Amino acid sequence: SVPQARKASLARFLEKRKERLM
Amino acid sequence: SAAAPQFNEDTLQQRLQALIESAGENWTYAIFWQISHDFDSSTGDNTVILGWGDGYYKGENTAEQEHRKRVIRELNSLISGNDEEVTDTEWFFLVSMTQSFVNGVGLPGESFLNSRVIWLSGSGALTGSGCERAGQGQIYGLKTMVCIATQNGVVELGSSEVISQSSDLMHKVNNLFNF
Repeated sequence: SVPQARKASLARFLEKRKERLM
Repeated sequence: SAAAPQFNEDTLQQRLQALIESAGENWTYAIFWQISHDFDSSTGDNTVILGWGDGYYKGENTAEQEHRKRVIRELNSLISGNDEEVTDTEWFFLVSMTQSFVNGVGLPGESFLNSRVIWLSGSGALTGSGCERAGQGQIYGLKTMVCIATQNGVVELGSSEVISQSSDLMHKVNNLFNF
């Protein structure tokens, strides 16, 4: 479902940001 | 929201990453708009809607910046579930996740309905197009925006660089998103 696909891509988006510190 | 298990599916983000990382030109992001169906409460209606499937963001005021960081923290808290700039292309990518397109409508709906490739190269092309998604992307620094219809949806590509339609990139998208 579209809200799930959103939550998944968003989680991955955040992680990639959280990963530049890390 | 609050507010706004197959092969081809387990393999989607990998294929998006592969498209971007294995490409001749420098692309900023790739989005896959997926086919979904809405059913109307009044009638029997199978309407095709293009929703957010998945994406891969590669990349390359202060008032605006802290608005953006708030949202990211709010989203962070909701999703799970030390601070630097949120760029325009990142923001556009992010906000794209809430967007949808009725079949035939907007750059992706346009692309899917007509099984078409829409290639907008250069700022003039984007703004001159008169489609608001193209105008939005141009506002946020994209100089090139592409929609390629595939069997399950539309692959959107964008870049802050000007890129002419490559025949090689067409083949890439076909290999990765068909079948």
